[PDB]
Amino acid sequence: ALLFTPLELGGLRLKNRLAMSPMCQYSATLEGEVTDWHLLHYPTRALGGVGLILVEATAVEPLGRISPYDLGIWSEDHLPGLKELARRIREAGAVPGIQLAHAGRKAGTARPWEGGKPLGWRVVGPSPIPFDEGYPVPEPLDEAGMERILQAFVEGARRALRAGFQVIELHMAHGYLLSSFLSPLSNQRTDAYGGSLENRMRFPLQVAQAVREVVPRELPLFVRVSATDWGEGGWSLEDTLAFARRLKELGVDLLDCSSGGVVLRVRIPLAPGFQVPFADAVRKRVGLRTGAVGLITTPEQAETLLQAGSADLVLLGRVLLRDPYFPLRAAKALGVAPEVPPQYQRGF
Amino acid sequence: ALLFTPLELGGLRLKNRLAMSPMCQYSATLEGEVTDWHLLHYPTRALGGVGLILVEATAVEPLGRISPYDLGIWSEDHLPGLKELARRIREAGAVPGIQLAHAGRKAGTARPWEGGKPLGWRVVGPSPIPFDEGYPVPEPLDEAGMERILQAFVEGARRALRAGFQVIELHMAHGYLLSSFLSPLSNQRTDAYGGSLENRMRFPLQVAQAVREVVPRELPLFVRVSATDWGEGGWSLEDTLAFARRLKELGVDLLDCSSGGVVLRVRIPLAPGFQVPFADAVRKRVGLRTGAVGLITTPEQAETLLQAGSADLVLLGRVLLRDPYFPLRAAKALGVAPEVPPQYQRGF
Ligand SMILES: Cc1cc2nc3c(=O)[nH]c(=O)nc-3n(C[C@H](O)[C@H](O)[C@H](O)COP(=O)(O)O)c2cc1C
Ligand SMILES: Cc1cc2nc3c(=O)[nH]c(=O)nc-3n(C[C@H](O)[C@H](O)[C@H](O)COP(=O)(O)O)c2cc1C
Repeated sequence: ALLFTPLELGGLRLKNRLAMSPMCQYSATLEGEVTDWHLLHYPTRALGGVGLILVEATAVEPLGRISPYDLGIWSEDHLPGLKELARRIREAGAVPGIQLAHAGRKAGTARPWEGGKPLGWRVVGPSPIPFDEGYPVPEPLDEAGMERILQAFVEGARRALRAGFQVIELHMAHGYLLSSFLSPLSNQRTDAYGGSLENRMRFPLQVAQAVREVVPRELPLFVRVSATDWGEGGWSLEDTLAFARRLKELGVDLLDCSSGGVVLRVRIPLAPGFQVPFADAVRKRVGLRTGAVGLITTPEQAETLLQAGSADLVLLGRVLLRDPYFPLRAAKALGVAPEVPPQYQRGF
Repeated sequence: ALLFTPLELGGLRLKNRLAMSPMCQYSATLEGEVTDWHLLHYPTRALGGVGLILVEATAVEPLGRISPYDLGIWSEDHLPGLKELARRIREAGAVPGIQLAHAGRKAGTARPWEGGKPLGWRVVGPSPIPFDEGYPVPEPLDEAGMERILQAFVEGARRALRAGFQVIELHMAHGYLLSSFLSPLSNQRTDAYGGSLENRMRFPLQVAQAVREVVPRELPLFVRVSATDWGEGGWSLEDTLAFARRLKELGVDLLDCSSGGVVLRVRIPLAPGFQVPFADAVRKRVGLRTGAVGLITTPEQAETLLQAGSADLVLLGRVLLRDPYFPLRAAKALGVAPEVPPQYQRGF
């Protein structure tokens, strides 16, 4: 059972191949601090059996937030709450990781259950092109802006390591800041950071590199990407291949393969494992380890994409929101005896 | 779906008919205090959707414990811990209840996962008959001792109310103190508290009467009983019916119907729903509301026993240890849009 076989990354060993995918909770304080919500939400899924938890998008600057209730990491005062959250994650038996994020032209919307409407922030972008109707026109970054944000990512990693997180993921997916540099749908710059594939990769590759320099080799650096934006003439799987090789050269440990999010009006052919092809290709054609994600909900299905070499790691989101103990019960279903809290032995 | 229709009990309205059955976690301090374990374990199940959480057997007197890490309620110093627990359960959307307990002749054994051996306490009971081989001979209570234990239950129940608990269950099941007074495999006293059925019910009814007096009518008092002991000549369903009638006269709101526990060398015909005929008999022949429990694992099963009139309340134990969010996912399986935390809406 490969799902429940340990997985070496950097100098770690994940006790299994299930990870909790990052999922925004919109439940931080207004100054972006960890609250009781997270201290219950994450250790629950850790008792639940995943080997790795990736804490939701965590803004590396106040204007990089999605919502006013996002986790932040732009401040030393975020350290105590973050350090407490990684500690309860480890104590409930998983490796604590965290996704560092900047929301670019999609920054500044209400929580989704409070309407999810733009708030009117000075959001920033590659090109002065609104995400969709009703959204602000991002102002396009000059080079000093880019360098400020790269530092914010670099200092956010340093701060996450000090908080005791052992796996950092760089969010470069879903139409947020770095993803929007990648795609020509959102990026129409005519300087060195737009136009060609190489140019559109430039800034995101500078960020990975500068973050990689401050994360020692023992701790894995993930990058999440939208493997395609699903748009006519948009970013494609082939582009993703090119971007993958450059990440591998820089020493990124694992590409976490999502898709979409750059613009709205595109056809997304959603289905169980619809993004699994993207993990499989990168892994087999570039030789960079991949995380698969997207409508993975069943133990036989996670096992199978593993057996097939489509990925190294299986990431779960939604199934864990409604069934946080999925992984303990999944093992049994694959004929593996689950390691469960002694308290709970008589439930298995 | 009856399973998701409210239930009025006393002055309060349970939001659905599912309840977390009481389950020892053996995770308190040596002095019996709430710890971080409980403050994670219980609210997880509250978020997971039960209307009622019944906190595990909580001993009204130190020698009344099963393990040395049982919750206690014999001291005011228990109050801030118990209060924080009831608070967090309520804040996660369930009504907090607690089972008041005294382990009797089965008192003082090690944690299950540490061997569960007797530990040599001066355990007490109705008669000097060990539970099984290996176990101390209990000291027979005198009137004074019975009065002392009666008053610990009373102060127990008073303390629980001041902590914010809104349902109190009396543990008279499972071979523990009050259950050993009911069964003639454990009660062979020759005074007013043994011999005849009337005598054998005598102490247990006095406790139920004394607790009922300090628990406002607005707030439901439950009693758990072992509806049979499964022993030749032992406590029987017919006995349970007569006990139930008396409990009902005293103003007990609901009978929680379990079985077994008194002695070890009996055969229990385990099957899904096996204790359901006990709840069904009491409820239809006595008119006392009942809670059904025992290998209930499935929304359709839980709904069907309610449709049948077999019980008013469905208690879940082990399925909630392995699947704490069962009830949210059970509403949907039953055609009901679950109320789930806004954070989790997209998982459903
Ligand atoms: C409520 C919610 C919040 C999410 N937040 C993030 C996020 O913080 N960063 C990210 O890369 N993806 C985020 N996602 C996407 C999930 O991580 C996951 O990639 C996606 O839901 C597909 O996996 P699934 O079908 O297993 O849920 C979020 C998804 C949901 C439903
Ligand atoms: C670990 C564990 C602890 C238990 N603790 C108690 C207890 O505190 N009080 C009680 O009356 N029964 C207790 N029981 C029995 C359960 O509450 C329940 O009646 C029984 O397990 C059958 O229901 P189930 O099949 O849904 O688990 C416990 C059972 C287990 C599994």
